[PDB]
Amino acid sequence: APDREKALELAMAQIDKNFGKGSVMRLGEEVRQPISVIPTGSISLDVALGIGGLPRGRVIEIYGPESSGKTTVALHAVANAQAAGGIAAFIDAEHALDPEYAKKLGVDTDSLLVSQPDTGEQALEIADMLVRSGALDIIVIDSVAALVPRAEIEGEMGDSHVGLQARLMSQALRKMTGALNNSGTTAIFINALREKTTTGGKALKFYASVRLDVRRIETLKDGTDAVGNRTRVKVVKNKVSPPFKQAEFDILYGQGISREGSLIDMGVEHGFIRKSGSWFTYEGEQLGQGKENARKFLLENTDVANEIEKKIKEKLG
Ligand SMILES: Nc1ncnc2c1ncn2[C@@H]1O[C@H](COP(=O)(O)OP(=O)(O)O)[C@@H](O)[C@H]1O
Repeated sequence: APDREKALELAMAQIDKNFGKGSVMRLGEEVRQPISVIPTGSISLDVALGIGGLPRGRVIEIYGPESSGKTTVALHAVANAQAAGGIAAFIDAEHALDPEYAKKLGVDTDSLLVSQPDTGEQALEIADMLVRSGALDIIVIDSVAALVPRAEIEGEMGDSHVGLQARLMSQALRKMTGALNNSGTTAIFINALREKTTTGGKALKFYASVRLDVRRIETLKDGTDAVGNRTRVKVVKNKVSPPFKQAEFDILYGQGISREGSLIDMGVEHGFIRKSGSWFTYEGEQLGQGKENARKFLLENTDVANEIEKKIKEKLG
């Protein structure tokens, strides 16, 4: 009586029932479940997530080298969430946030709750009190690395020179997740890479439903003079869709994730926009000869690149 595929399913089902939808899943599988998500502001990355954005009520971690593009995405999330009429809280602990830029990304700073904790404990706690209030859609934390314990913030000797930070970070998540689910608020934990872990990413890794690995990969020289930098995000972990997908998206200086950029990329691979010979075209239209000229084309003739986005939106989701 051995039938693998029938015996496998029964097992898989059990596996999912004992540990939750997504415990295990074939890699090239398509997903009925839409969740309800917060657009990552990166169409590519969105598809890359397989639900069109950051799932809600889950602990997300966006890690990666400095200036890779983590924040911007975390900020875009916020902005979107707020358009959907959601309230957002920024548990700042690095003091870098540029509200100005943030508004340019569409964030409504004036309605954005900001907190700058005195300690790691406080920082996580303050965020917990807010989470379980239920009034939030998304709550971003800046720099897991900065969630330094109190005994360390205050002057405490190199005795009980423990593995204390990550501890703090586990207990805090052990209880904040439960509420995030009940609350359905999405927690984006920005965790940045170092010197020479993060002493606190050890816990996260296991408590995060989604873990994006943000990376810098190119300087958009364009007309041989800097505009912005191209980014690549790997979805190393996804418990709401098949993991390991990949997306690339532009981020010009001063500007956030380039919509037209996205369009001209996703367009090409998905072939609605056919072009090569170092030139670009759509439905026979002369877009221009460099990704930039094109980006600009779309940026200007708003009408086009709208039917494209459309055309692309259809074929995917
Ligand atoms: N305050 C700013 N002013 C101008 N450009 C910015 C600013 N912050 C971010 N950017 C742009 O957004 C990109 C990503 O920034 P950011 O997300 O802060 O890097 P990180 O990965 O350390 O969080 C930067 O490379 C730059 O192109």
